[PDB]
Amino acid sequence: LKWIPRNLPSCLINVESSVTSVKLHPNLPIVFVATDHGKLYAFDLFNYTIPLASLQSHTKAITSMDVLFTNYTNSSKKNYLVIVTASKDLQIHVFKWVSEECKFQQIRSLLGHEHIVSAVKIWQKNNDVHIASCSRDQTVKIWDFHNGWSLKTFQPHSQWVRSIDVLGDYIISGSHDTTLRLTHWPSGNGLSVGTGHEFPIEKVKFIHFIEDSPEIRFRTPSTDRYKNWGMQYCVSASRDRTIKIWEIPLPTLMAHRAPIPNPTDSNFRCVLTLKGHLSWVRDISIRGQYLFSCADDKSVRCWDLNTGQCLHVWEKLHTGFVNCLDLDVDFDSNVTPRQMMVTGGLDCKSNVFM
Amino acid sequence: LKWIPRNLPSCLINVESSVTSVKLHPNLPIVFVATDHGKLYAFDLFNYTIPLASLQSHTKAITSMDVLFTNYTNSSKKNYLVIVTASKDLQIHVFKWVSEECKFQQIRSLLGHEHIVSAVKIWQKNNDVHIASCSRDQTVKIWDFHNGWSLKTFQPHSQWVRSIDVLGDYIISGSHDTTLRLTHWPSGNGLSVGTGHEFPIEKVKFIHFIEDSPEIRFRTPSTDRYKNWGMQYCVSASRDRTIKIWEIPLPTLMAHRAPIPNPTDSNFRCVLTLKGHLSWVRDISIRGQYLFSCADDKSVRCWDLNTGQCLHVWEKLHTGFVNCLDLDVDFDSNVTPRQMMVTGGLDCKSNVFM
Amino acid sequence: IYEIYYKAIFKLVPEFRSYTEPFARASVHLYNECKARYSTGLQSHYLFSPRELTRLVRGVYTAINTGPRQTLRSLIRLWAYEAWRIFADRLVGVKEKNSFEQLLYETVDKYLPNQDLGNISSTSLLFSGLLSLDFKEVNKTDLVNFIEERFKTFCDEELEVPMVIHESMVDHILRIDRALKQVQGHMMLIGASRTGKTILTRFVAWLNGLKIVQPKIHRHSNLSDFDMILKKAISDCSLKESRTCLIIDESNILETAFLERMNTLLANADIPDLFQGEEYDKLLNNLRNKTRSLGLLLDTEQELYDWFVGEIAKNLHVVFTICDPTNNKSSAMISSPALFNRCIINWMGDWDTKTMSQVANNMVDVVPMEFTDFIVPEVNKELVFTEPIQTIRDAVVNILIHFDRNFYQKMKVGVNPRSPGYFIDGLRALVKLVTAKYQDLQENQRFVNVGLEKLNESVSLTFEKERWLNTTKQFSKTSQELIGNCIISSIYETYFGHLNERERGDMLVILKRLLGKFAVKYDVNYRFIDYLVTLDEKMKWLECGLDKNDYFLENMSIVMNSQDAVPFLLDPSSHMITVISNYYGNKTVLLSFLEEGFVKRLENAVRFGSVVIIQDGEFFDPIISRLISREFNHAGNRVTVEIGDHEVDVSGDFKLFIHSCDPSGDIPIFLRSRVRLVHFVTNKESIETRIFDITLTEENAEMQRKREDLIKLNTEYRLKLKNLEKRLLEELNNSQGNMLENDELMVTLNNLKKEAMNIEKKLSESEEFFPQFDNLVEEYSIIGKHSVKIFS
Repeated sequence: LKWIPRNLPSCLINVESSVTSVKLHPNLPIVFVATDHGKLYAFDLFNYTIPLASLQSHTKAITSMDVLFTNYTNSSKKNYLVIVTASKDLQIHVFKWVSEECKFQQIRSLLGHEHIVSAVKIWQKNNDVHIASCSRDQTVKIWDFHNGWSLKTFQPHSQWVRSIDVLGDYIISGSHDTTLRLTHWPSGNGLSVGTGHEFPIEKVKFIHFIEDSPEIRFRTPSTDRYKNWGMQYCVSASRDRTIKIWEIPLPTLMAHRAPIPNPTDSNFRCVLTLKGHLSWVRDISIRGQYLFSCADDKSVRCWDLNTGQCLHVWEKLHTGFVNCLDLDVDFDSNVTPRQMMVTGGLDCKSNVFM
Repeated sequence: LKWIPRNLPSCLINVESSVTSVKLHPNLPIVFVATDHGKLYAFDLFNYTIPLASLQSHTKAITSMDVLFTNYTNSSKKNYLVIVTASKDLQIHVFKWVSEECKFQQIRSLLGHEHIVSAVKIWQKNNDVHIASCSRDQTVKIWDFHNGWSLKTFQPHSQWVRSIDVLGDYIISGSHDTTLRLTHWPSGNGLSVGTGHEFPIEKVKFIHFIEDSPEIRFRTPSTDRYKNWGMQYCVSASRDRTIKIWEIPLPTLMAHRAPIPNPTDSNFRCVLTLKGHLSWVRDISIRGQYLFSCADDKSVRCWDLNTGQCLHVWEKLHTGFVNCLDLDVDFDSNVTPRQMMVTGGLDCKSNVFM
Repeated sequence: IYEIYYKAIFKLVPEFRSYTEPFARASVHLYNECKARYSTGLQSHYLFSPRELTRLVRGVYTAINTGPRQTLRSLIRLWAYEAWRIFADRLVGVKEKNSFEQLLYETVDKYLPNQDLGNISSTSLLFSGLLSLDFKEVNKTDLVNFIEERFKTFCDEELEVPMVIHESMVDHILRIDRALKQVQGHMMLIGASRTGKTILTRFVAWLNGLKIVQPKIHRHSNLSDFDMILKKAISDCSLKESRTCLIIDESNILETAFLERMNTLLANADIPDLFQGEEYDKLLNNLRNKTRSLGLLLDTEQELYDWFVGEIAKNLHVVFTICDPTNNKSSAMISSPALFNRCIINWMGDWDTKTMSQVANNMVDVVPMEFTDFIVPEVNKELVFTEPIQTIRDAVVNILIHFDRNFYQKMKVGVNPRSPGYFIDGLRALVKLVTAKYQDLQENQRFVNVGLEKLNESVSLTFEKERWLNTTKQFSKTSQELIGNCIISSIYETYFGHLNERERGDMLVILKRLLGKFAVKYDVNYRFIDYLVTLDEKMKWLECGLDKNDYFLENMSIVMNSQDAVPFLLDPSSHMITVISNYYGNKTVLLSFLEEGFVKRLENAVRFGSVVIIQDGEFFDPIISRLISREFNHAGNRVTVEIGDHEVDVSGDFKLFIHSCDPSGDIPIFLRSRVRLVHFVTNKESIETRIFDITLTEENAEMQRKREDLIKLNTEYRLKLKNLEKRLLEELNNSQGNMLENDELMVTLNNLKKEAMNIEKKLSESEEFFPQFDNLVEEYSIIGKHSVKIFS
């Protein structure tokens, strides 16, 4: 389908200060507004101003948030009941969502990163047992979600790590060194290195249930079926003022494990480069046929992933940096609820589109 | 939209002394409690009971609080960081509310009334160029809002002017002289004077977005196209132990510009008299179908505006006299959280109903 | 020649080719007009070289490379905006610039009269400082605000500074950005140090990610260490193939030989001996590996080394900053036309009064200058050249306009380059207090709010009402003069404690009668040296012998306990050697920050605890390194980024200031200008007092110390009243006139009946001792005054 989360803020949200990330609860039409207060707010998309939850606890600010979407029923059972966030206070804050439509209690507070934790991604692949995290320490860590343990640490980056994802048995991360690096969650064996940017990595993201992106760019580019079934896509928006559609199947961290190891461990693949505009991209939504991004320039953009053509620019949705978007995942039965985008930014506002 | 701001004190606000006026923030999940310390207290409607922003500046007692709400956008952008109060110590204070959810610093003292200032409103109507206020000195004053400059003074009431409203060009006021008044500010041409109370006026309120109220009761019996736009309605409750619904330009305080136009300076146009509770009325508030009022007998009544039938009584709001109540209005998209009545009184508390 | 330059341009934008030659002649005419009108005999910066015409074109031509289409107005916008961007910005004299604007204006009337001079030659507007040129423009005041927004992406232990970009400063910023675009964008910043300048070069380094290269050396070391730095810096340029950005403070020139190494670098992008012989060869080995990495044939030694200097050139962009050197280079280090015609020199110095209206504008917008019953603070005289003051922020604006204007001129301490970041430091001190003392005003009402929280219902008020009420209303009585006292402290924070009497007097003396015409109240004791220090603390200093008779040493009770920039603690007099070591006394030295850094000769000497400055006689070269001049301000390389605080963890009490005994001590020039010069001008009262101290050994020296202890003794009873407020917190709301029906009354004020007497006890003892001690010191003035004359 063509997802059209447009119209014009069905709900205008005036926030105490700025917003860093707004994402939808796995099952309910409520979102969690991650602010710089650091307060996490529970928010029914069809109501305002909601005092349901003003979860002050992120001592400094909310830098990361995950588990608001789920891909596996037995873990889902707890995922709709939990969330993993992280702050500038070096803690990875794991909470328990309850039937009250909010994170009633805290489950875990993880510490080991010393310079600011920049991003956390949960190993849903491990039934919500392992947690991937990264930070300004140039370091990537694995934690035990259900026990609060530091399970495994890796050193990939040369610079302060900016973003993170989970894919295969390896941990995806991007940083200020402009290079993406991916190491094996159990050993350090790599699954990607990307020297595909001039400037630092700002946003990474694995393809989901949307073969439309493969229809547009079948990958791998060399023998797609080599790993078409294993399409471990990723993307990497960066300070190049681009949104590059990436791939870890053939810029794999095989450190020349033959001579030129296929074409892995080099100048990163770059499936499709969406040349951006005059500012830095803050968020994206890989729709499949389309991509919905936003940037410091106050704009939200509809991109046609068929060559990466910005179909429409909405520079007036915010009056400050657009910090975040959340066009809810493809999912029939809730097409209108999924064709709904929430956003937040520098201007202390947040908006609900559809 | 319908509403149920009932149940029982969902939040019990704890103030060191008596509560005098409570102002819900229109867009944030917080509430401002004016007291007789004179101390304002922001309270967090989720994280309660917490005195989010205890504010000291008034040496005697705070009688009024405004600027959380507005009539002009560009100035309101600048005034969302502003809160304006009135006081028994003659202080009408302008507070620069800071994004930290606290009135960090005052930016203008508003002086002029030599006697207890019991109400202040701001003429946001002129691109927020002016300020309305009234007091025990039988006088109404206008300040240049942007500079705090007493630009216009009026003589309306013969007694303590208890309350004042902003109607663009007109000034609603009530007082101890049992005679409800209104003034055409641009010329100082009284637009009302109605001696309809037996006992001293305690509380008045300008008709807002409730033109369905005319379908319930309306004077003169017909023809709202004559001048409803100039025949500004209000409610005036008093020590009569009744609540009177009013139209006050029918009994205009004008220098009889023909004979007596309508009942100008004559038979006071009390639209509807309510009788239920047993004492001097301290507050009123029209939600639309219903009017929630309070009195010295501690009994709040959800008056069905349609002829005046109390739906429900809240003798349980406070153990002291109920000084005020604050109905949050439901609007499309922003509906469920608006099911709320925050009250306050002599028992030093401010209870939140929902 | 320039007809060729411009007819080329009008083949590129032939739609308005009709300008061609007269356009070229407008360029050359204005040039010769200004060359003749402003010769080098006026000043060297009026050296109108024919390559200034090429420079003029560089802005014009590179703009048409971005331009979408030309119009005659766009064309003259480009040219005449560029003309003052080049031909006027390259100059200093403002009246010469006014005539320039008219020479420009008239030049257009002479050759290109058809276009809009009114909105172009007469105003310093910028071509979209944050967008691609394209003959597009953006309001530069708005650009300042847009920068505020945009630098939030660099607001991370990088910028984060409470200072304002002057609208002339943003003109300077864009010019800097242009210089950054320039290959080998070498610069020379002339003017106010570390105040929208040195700070600004750091800003653009943070905003653009530029490698500030520093000469991390010491006078003990020599050119050899510079050579090392140059080897690793040039390795970054040519071997790592990365863009560097050498930042030079004129005090970095170790020696002429070093400068000569630099001169050849400037001439041939290389350094003799340093990158010759084996260094040449090892570079060729590394370089060919880098051109091999590039897949190029440049490996060939000659091409390789040419690549070395070519890669370097792309990666140099040396930004030099400067305050007039005393080594004859006050006439510019760039004495030669060879450097003059190649280095981008910013003749800034000071800023306009009009500019100060905009500086102050934003400076009063960024911080909460407004108050309650405070109406306005200026009584003296002068709202001239400005708008009549309607409120407090307006006052600061008017003040700044005439204040910075004359604070400072009168050539004693460099009449042409004043530093507004000091008025910002003064204002920043006003901000420290506009917040803190304002908050104290809320706390003040809170003091009586709290008292009120349990009056009526639980009191039998005597003194408590007197105190409660008097202070309750004194909060409004003090509604003017609080600022007046604060202003004076900011004057001293601005320049009284740094700038010499005449350069200072330019505003200071006249400020006493020319602050403005709109309220304030000064309040007799508005004295800076008392205003910012707690009496208990001041006594900790006086009890330790503080030379209070020297105004600027009495000041140390504040500065040592609250000083941002290093104070010049000159001690041949050993006034503060005596006092600092006494104040220190039983206190421990330095400790929070604990890592030894790079200067263990000092860190081993100071890392123990509470009080310390770089101690008695510890002169720069022997103790303080140039590494410290950097790390002193901040140091995330030792205070790990893991903490998050990249500033070195050093408090004021143990902040490493220097007890130099050399009046012309080795303070790095920017720090020499950014220093609280502490004056040890042993005042006549200090002369006779030090002599008193000698003569006090006759019998009663200890009496001096005893009274100071006793002054502090008087402060013991603040809690006899403050505890009442604490004990008057809860029962007001039960006030029914039954205050005598319970012991909530007596539990607080029956105690006061005796606590009030306690207030009198040790307090009065101190006072009984006071005159007794005074009579044992003053008696030596019979010869103390003689020693004053003897000292003269």
